[PDB]
Amino acid sequence: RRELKLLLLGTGESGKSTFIKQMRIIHGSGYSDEDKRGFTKLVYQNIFTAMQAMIRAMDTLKIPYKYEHNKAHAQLVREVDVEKVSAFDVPDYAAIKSLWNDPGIQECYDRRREYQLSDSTKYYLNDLDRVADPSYLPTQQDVLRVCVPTTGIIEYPFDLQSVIFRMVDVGGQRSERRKWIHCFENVTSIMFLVALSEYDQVLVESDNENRMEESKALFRTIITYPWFQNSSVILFLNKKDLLEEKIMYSHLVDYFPEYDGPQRDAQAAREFILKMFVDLNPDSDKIIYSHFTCATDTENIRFVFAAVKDTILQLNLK
Amino acid sequence: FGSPSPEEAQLWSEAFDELLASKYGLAAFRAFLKSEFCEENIEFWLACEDFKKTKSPQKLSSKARKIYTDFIEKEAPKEINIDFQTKTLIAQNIQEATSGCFTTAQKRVYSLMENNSYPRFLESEFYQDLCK
Ligand SMILES: Nc1nc2c(ncn2[C@@H]2O[C@H](COP(=O)(O)OP(=O)(O)O)[C@@H](O)[C@H]2O)c(=O)[nH]1
Ligand code: ALF
Ligand SMILES: [Cl-]
Ligand SMILES: [Cl-]
Ligand SMILES: [Co+2]
Ligand SMILES: [Co+2]
Repeated sequence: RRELKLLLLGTGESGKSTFIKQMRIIHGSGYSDEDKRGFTKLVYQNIFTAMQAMIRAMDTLKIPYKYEHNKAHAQLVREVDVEKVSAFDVPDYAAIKSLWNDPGIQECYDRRREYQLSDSTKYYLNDLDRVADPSYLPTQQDVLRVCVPTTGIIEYPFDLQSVIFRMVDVGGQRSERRKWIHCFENVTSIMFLVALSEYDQVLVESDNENRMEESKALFRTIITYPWFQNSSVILFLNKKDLLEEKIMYSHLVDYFPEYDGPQRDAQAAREFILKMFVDLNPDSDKIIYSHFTCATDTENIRFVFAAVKDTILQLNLK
Repeated sequence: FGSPSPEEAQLWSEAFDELLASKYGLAAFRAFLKSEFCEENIEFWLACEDFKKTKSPQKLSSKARKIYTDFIEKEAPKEINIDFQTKTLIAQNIQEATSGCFTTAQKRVYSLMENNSYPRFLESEFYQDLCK
């Protein structure tokens, strides 16, 4: 029992809990055929929430539904107790299906950068048939995609061959950052997640404040902490897949006018993103290890967390 | 006294309400949430469950303020993890607060425990020992 503690820090929804999920899959408790059943209800809740979100965006943005009966459908969806949902109704299936395929909702969906909408919305609504089946088992990939806010501070210990890594999931939101104090003692390494896809969104916690400008801000502060001078700092530029979608119509240059590189390139964009973060470092002797990740892909993570194992060992063993 | 039988405590697995029904079960779950620094969700929910039942438009307006400051106002001592939307939705409603002022946020916070802290309570050693 040689134990090393690791902090998963990052703003809201950078993909911290998803990482923990992937730990459990690669080196841990496993998600049994049964285990999976437990999530169903939340996948349902996610679906309803996302649609409830898009219906407000229709009001908010004054986007009209193409088919007028979709309003009374949206009315029905409006008024669902999302917690009391346990089964998936045929009327509610009809209502959502109908809405999702309304071109007004689709227009509203296109403009999700202008509002709060889970990144997993499309993944679920397109496989709504598969979900709505009365004998529905969620895949493991379904589970990773689920959006469940983390509140407070939770220790998730995993025994790798040589060592027991003690991982700590925290709340990404402003409200939770005052709590992070409670897990700062005795830290071998920070693992700071950043949603790459966040360069054009605004913050859930406040109106009209750029999400990436937040992360830079936070990263700098964390780095700056003196009780972290002997901790290894590993940066994860996450949601790289969502970046490959996003950069082909939302132009980084309009949010970060520094960017002298070309448009419509995932790579050249993200290399710039990385530079931005590395530059926030004051300490010249402190070297900042990084990675580009998609947290919802297990085969990808394994070549990172096998790699990051090797890094953290070499640092804080020999 | 106050102790629950193992059978009694096993029932708390059925659903989140079987736990909350239990006076002790509640005490244990709070203790748990303290251990992970998010007891503010359960206090707030409890705070709402009383407010909901408040009668006189005096208390219905001065409790309205008590809750807001404790949980909603930014940098509030017990600030709960919720959206600027919902928080503002409340802010405005508080001048002439009715029973259904926080009930939006109450529901989210419940779901936020239901789907998160509650499962973990169940996988805790304190609980599993209690089911013996
Ligand atoms: N497409 C995609 N979705 C992701 C990725 N990482 C996380 N997500 C999703 O984005 C949401 C954020 O995950 P979560 O771990 O809850 O973020 P946290 O709040 O910081 O823990 C979840 O719905 C995840 O399924 C990614 O690399 N690609
Ligand atoms: F925003 Al999080 F866990 F930090 F869902
Ligand atoms: Cl209908
Ligand atoms: Cl219908
Ligand atoms: Co109809
Ligand atoms: Co130095």
